[PDB]
Amino acid sequence: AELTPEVLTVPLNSEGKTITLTEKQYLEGKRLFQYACASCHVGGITKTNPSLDLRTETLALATPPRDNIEGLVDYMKNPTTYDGEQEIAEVHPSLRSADIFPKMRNLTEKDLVAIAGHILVEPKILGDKWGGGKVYY
Amino acid sequence: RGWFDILDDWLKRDRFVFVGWSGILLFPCAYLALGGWLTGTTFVTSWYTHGLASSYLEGCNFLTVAVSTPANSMGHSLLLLWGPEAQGDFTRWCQLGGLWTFIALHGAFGLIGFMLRQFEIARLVGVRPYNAIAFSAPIAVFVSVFLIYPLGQSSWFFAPSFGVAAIFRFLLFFQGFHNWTLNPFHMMGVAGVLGGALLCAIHGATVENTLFQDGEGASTFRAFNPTQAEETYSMVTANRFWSQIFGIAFSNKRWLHFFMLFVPVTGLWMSAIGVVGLALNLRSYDFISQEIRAAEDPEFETFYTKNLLLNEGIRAWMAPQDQPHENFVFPEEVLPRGNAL
Amino acid sequence: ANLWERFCNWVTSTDNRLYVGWFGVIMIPTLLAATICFVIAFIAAPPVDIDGIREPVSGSLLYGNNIITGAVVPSSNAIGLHFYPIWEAASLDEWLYNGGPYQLIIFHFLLGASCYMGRQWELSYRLGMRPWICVAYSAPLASAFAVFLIYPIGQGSFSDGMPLGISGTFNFMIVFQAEHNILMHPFHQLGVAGVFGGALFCAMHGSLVTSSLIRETTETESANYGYKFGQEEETYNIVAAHGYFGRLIFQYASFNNSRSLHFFLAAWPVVGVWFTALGISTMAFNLNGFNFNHSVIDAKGNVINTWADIINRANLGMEVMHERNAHNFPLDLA
Amino acid sequence: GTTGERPFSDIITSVRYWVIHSITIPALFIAGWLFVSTGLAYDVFGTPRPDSYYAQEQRSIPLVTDRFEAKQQVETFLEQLK
Amino acid sequence: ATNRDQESSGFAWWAGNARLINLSGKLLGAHVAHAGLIVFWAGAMTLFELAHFIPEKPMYEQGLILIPHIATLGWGVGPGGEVVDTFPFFVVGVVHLISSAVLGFGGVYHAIRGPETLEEYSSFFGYDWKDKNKMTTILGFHLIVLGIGALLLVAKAMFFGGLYDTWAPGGGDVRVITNPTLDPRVIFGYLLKSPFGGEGWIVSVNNLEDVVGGHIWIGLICIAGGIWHILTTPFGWARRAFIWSGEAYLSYSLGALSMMGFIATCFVWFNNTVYPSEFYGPTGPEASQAQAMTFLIRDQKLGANVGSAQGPTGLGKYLMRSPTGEIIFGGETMRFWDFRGPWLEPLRGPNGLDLNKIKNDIQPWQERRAAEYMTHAPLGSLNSVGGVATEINSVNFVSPRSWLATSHFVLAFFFLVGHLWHAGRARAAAAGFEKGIDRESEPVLSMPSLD
Amino acid sequence: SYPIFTVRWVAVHTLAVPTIFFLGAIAAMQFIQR
Ligand code: CLA
Ligand code: CLA
Ligand code: CLA
Ligand code: CLA
Ligand code: HEC
Ligand SMILES: CC1=C(/C=C/C(C)=C/C=C/C(C)=C/C=C/C=C(C)/C=C/C=C(C)/C=C/C2=C(C)CCCC2(C)C)C(C)(C)CCC1
Ligand SMILES: CC1=C(/C=C/C(C)=C/C=C/C(C)=C/C=C/C=C(C)/C=C/C=C(C)/C=C/C2=C(C)CCCC2(C)C)C(C)(C)CCC1
Ligand SMILES: [Cl-]
Ligand SMILES: [Cl-]
Ligand SMILES: [Fe+2]
Repeated sequence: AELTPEVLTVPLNSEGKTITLTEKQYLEGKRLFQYACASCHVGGITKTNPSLDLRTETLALATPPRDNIEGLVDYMKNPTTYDGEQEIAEVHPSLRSADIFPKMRNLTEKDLVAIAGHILVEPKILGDKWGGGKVYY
Repeated sequence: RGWFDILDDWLKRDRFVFVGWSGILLFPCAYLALGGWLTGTTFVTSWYTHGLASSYLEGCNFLTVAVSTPANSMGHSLLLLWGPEAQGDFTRWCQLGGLWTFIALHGAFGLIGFMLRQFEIARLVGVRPYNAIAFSAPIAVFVSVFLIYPLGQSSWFFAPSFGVAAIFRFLLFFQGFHNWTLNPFHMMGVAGVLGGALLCAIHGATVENTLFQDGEGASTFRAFNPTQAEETYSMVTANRFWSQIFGIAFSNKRWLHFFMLFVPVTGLWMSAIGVVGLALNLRSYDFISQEIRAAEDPEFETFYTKNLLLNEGIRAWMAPQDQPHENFVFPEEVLPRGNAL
Repeated sequence: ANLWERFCNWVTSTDNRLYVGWFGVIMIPTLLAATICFVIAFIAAPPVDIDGIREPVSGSLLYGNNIITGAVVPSSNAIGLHFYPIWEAASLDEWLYNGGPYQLIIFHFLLGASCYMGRQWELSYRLGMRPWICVAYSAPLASAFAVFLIYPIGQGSFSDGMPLGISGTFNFMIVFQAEHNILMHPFHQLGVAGVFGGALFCAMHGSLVTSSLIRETTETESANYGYKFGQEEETYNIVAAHGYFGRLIFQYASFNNSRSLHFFLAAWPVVGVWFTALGISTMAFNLNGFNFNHSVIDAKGNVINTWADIINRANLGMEVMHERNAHNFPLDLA
Repeated sequence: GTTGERPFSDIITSVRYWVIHSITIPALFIAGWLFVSTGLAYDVFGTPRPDSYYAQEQRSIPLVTDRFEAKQQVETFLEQLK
Repeated sequence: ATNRDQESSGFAWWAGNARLINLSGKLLGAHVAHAGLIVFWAGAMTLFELAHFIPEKPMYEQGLILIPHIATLGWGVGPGGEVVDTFPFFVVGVVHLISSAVLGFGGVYHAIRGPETLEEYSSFFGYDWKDKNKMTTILGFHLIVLGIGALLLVAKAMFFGGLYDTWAPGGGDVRVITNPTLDPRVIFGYLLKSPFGGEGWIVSVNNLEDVVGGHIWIGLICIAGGIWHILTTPFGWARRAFIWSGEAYLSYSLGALSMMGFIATCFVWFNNTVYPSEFYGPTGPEASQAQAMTFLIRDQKLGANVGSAQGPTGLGKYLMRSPTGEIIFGGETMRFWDFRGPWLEPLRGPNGLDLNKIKNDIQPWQERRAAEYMTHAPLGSLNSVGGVATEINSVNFVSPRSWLATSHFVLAFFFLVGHLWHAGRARAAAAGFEKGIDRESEPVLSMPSLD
Repeated sequence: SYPIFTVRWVAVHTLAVPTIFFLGAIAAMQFIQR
């Protein structure tokens, strides 16, 4: 097996449009994901709230849908609870709260897209492992 | 002066590396055991037998490389290169695990050769062969662990694989499955190994700290002449020191050094016997009286019951990956787990 | 001579069957208290709530243990690192429930064993010996300090100190592997070389000196009767022993200096046990063994398991089952 | 004493030695480097390259499950990578 | 050869520095040159850290142990521990490194070129180890230098910008100390506190007032003792009590440094005042408490009543009592209830944690800090994989409290071994059997049999 | 009057020449990217 543009093609928006990533972006998103997100989201679980993982099936059922690049980029700017009812920038890192989460200050729009691509590509690679927790280590 | 006697003179020639008759067995087998481990840890996978990477070539480091055992479906086959499994194909031999039998079998005969080398050199110098006799314990350990143990089990798959963390896995398997810490034969082995290390450390330090002053320098090492007739330290002062510190002491130099042979040698032999038992799954796993009470009395808890729960966790959490030929499918909901973790 | 000087001469006297000394003045009462408390508690002590969760563990013989399963149970997790002498309890019954004997035993013992070490220096000064035997004892003493004191300090509770029992010790070792991967720690690997090599060299030295005993006895009597206590000459031939062993390997891998040989015997296991004690002591602060979990991945990104990942599956089984009622929250952070 | 060979200190310090071994040592090294760099080590020993562990959409390992049909199984696995 | 060989000095090469024992000039050079290596390392390592430093990540995610020491002193940091200006770190680094070159110059000069011994070049700098008066006088000088040093820390705190105060209201800030504690009942009460849980001996000091105060006491104590030892010579009882040799003095210092290394180990592991968690990451206890807080907050947000939730054992799932009744976090973290920290104390009332404050007064910054400290607990692997031993690779983190505590326990233990070694050897040498038993007068042979 | 070729010679070279060959192979492996 290898990293193909087929694996590297993820939903761009909720309207079924897609976008194809390069190898460089995928590894960039993994590098940046470790830098800013992995302390809580290692392997796709959420250490401070294990009830919510980063599985595509889970992101799909978030309000608004989060299983595409645009929805994931929007979450990284203005995060919400799972039903969309509350904004949580005060306790979840985002561009909107880059003052209190300083790791978010040096992130450009290009970086957030690479991060989302990683989140969306990785379960196509690891399968159940992504977001499964220690059962699948 | 036949050709036999002329060959004998050249073998027993006094050189930098002594050869002897025993060398004909020893040097080829030891070199190929050694060479086979180095070859297999450097270049050879375990993907088809185990589902694992195991070489530097694949990206493993010193602690994770291994010559892994062959697949369970090979049973106890000798896995000869010219045998019916590989049928001459060197590449297939490597993929099917033939290097494990290659290393195990050549190493077995290399150990035989090393012991004969001890007998051979002992006889030509004219000393008693107590060093050969002591080497029986490593041989007993190697034979019971790598040969007898898997011969009692379903295949070579379950013998140790030749690697650092592959051996650590073996340790934990033996805990989870055989409850080997509870076995009195292993406990005797532990006492002999820890007691041998103790005797090594206490004898060395006693000699170093009861030396006579035989030179004027601060480095006491230069004050020993291997032709001198006299004891280099004081046995009488060593004796009194331990008598008043610990209550008893050695008084006989010969008994002291025989005791240092005896203790670790007997330890390794005792642990060998317990492994022979584990070849048959003849474990000391349980105490029946404890299980009868524990089963009836939900408030009864000891460290023995606590350890079995740990063993049960090891078995279920490691078996699917550890024995892939079994196709264990354990759903989340049947994995034993405490609260929260 | 006044009474105080007479007393000092008796204390430091080299004519006592057992040397007392100034270290002995502390060592004797502290070891006696520890020993007497341990014997009574191992036979008779009631169950102890080690994990502070009102779930007592039976450790004593009278409460259904045998030699192999019996233990003096570590003190309650609710106590943590707090000092729990008898006089802090409302009753002996409360002190027993909460694991009081464990603190009493290990504090007196560590004090007495430290003075044991000191007492070894002292007598060697009175006899005119070189002083470094006590340095070799520092390796086992350091190891005892690691399991009973340092490791509880890092983790914040004497309830994670090593139990005083045969099965309790194995529990400690398993739980330790799950939480620190001690097998993958080079300081433990160094301890293993220390004691394997120690046992190896113990057997080597015993077998080589025994191989070269000088003929001093007939075939009926024991060869041990060839040595007479305090004789001036040696009873074996190190030249012959060197000659055998030099040829067994090669000439320069073999010692011919008795002093250099014996210092090697002392240095090897002591250094290795120093390291393994230092390993327990640094894992007390959660600097754990090498983590190669998912360290090899293929061109696509699939995890290619190694033997390290197999060890992790066993570790995960120990982790999730140990102290199965004591965790409410998903990470076991101490 | 001496068993009659030339002492080791004598050799490694001699000029003739390093004249011979300024070539052999680096040549063997480079030979070893080329054994891997050419990809030849993979085909001798049958070790997977990073792209030939799995097929593109398979998560099962090619475990050999038959004693006497074993060499035949590995060949079948190797041809489902292409 | 002027020593420099085993024949004339009686020491082998592997104990070659023992040749310098009675060569005061050559010994001076070793000490000054080695001092140069210490100042060199402090220099180069600060520059290394600065070169690698990214101000947007916490210090403790970056493997830094020296820049946190400079920030604690009030340089380079503003409110919350945020890095305002890195220039002071550069200055600290460059100045040490330049100094090491004049130290290194002086050491290499004294060891090679200068006089082998000093006793004929000047009776002031020369000395015999056995001169009880000269020995105490050098001690006295160095005591005075130490007490000055302690007073420098005071001057920074009181007159030259203040210190970083993690307890300062509003999340921590640099702050001038204007009322140091001088009451000896407090300053020395610390010394009489038990080292066990809930007391912590001197490791429990939790406010900068006590810290600055203690250094006024120590600074004046050292200056007094320095003068005392310059004008005095040891009394009779002290002379009969010690061994007076170069090696004994070394062994007393090895003992001292061992004890101090053990204390340091425990300071960095437990104390979050002079080792602010803003810079060093949370303490073990702190991380474990932060996890209980985190899930208390989450569940309470969902509608759980955290005060009445009974856990599986019958103890409270979120809250329980300590053995003396205080309300504390439940679960395994019950062992850590002695923890005190700026992010947690506002929820504390007279009986411990306050349910009313828990239900109503938890701010988002406390939820932020608790989540941050819980996911930066000081666990991790030797190859710097963060988390418990069973975690997968991903997070490249080991807490600096881990690095600092482990390295200094290892150092402290080896110096205890050194103390025993040189103390035993100094005793034996001064009695004259350090080289072995004398065959002609073996003492045991003149003693009665034990039995 | 020392020989150049001895049993000793054969012994040191049976080990040393594969050793260096293996070191070069392993060095090269450090540059394989997945
Ligand atoms: C580096 C620091 C240092 C060192 C190495 C010394 C070393 C010495 N001092 Mg000096 N001293 C110092 C700093 C130092 N001093 C300072 C700062 C002061 C000012 C307070 C003094 C005041 C001082 C006095 C007043 C005297 C000495 C004396 C001595 C000598 C005897 C040592 C002795 O008996 O130890 C101590 C060993 C003992 C057995 C004494 C009992 C100590 C007990 C067991 C320890 C517990 C009590 C402790 C002192 C305080 C409690 C601490 C607790 C709260 C934790 C020795 C050369 C004596 C001397 O000969 O004078 C010329 C003497 O009379 N010193
Ligand atoms: C001391 C030397 C020695 C020994 C004991 C072994 C032993 C072994 N090797 Mg190893 N091997 C050696 C040297 C040695 N090897 C060398 C130098 C090489 C390099 C080429 C190899 C390469 C090698 C490979 C590649 C393989 C082995 C394998 C084996 C095993 C199977 C052997 C077998 O069936 O032989 C069968 C042959 C005999 C038993 C010889 C029979 C002796 C004669 C013909 C009997 C007839 C005598 C006659 C009737 C009367 C004579 C009397 C006299 C007066 C003339 C066994 C463990 C196999 C293995 O490990 O499988 C996993 C394997 O695949 N070896
Ligand atoms: C940092 C540690 C340290 C220090 C400061 C010293 C210092 C000293 N040693 Mg020790 N030593 C050490 C470690 C150290 N040693 C270790 C680890 C070992 C074991 C291998 C020894 C073994 C040893 C022995 C066996 C002996 C000494 C001796 C000496 C003294 C004289 C050395 C001499 O003749 O140099 C002569 C060497 C040279 C002239 C070569 C060059 C040396 C210079 C200093 C190089 C420095 C270069 C450096 C880059 C500085 C340039 C920068 C510039 C700006 C200054 C000197 C005080 C000797 C002694 O006691 O004499 C009485 C002696 O016999 N030492
Ligand atoms: C503790 C360190 C120490 C000690 C005890 C000595 C002692 C000695 N040296 Mg050495 N030396 C040192 C460090 C040291 N030196 C350093 C660092 C250097 C490099 C700059 C030198 C370079 C050196 C040379 C080149 C020579 C000496 C000589 C001498 C002798 C006479 C010096 C004199 O009369 O000055 C008297 C005192 C003064 C003139 C006062 C100046 C001292 C400074 C400016 C005071 C500042 C102290 C400072 C504030 C403390 C903090 C510093 C640091 C902790 C941050 C004497 C044996 C001479 C000798 O033996 O003749 C052959 C000689 O030629 N030394
Ligand atoms: C700990 C402080 C966290 C950090 C660092 C990151 N995330 Fe997070 N995330 C965290 C929590 C506690 C939650 C649940 C929030 C809630 O109450 O609803 C989340 C949730 C998400 C989600 C939603 C997933 C879903 O199933 O709908 C996403 C997409 C997400 N987080 C992404 C994300 C990214 C990209 C991060 C790095 C920039 C990151 N998180 C860091 C906790 C924490
Ligand atoms: C005696 C002896 C010894 C020792 C010695 C010593 C120890 C020394 C030291 C020395 C030293 C101690 C040195 C030092 C030096 C220093 C230097 C030389 C520095 C310089 C600096 C600089 C030049 C800088 C620069 C810069 C800047 C300014 C800025 C930034 C950048 C940079 C960094 C570049 C030995 C052992 C060897 C041997 C024997 C004898
Ligand atoms: C700064 C500070 C502080 C303070 C401090 C202090 C004030 C200190 C003090 C200290 C001290 C005050 C110390 C002391 C010490 C002591 C010691 C350490 C001792 C020792 C001893 C010895 C060593 C002895 C011995 C002996 C004997 C016993 C017998 C005889 C012999 C001899 C002599 C040997 C505080 C904490 C508040 C806070 C923070 C900061
Ligand atoms: Cl448990
Ligand atoms: Cl918990
Ligand atoms: Fe001996």
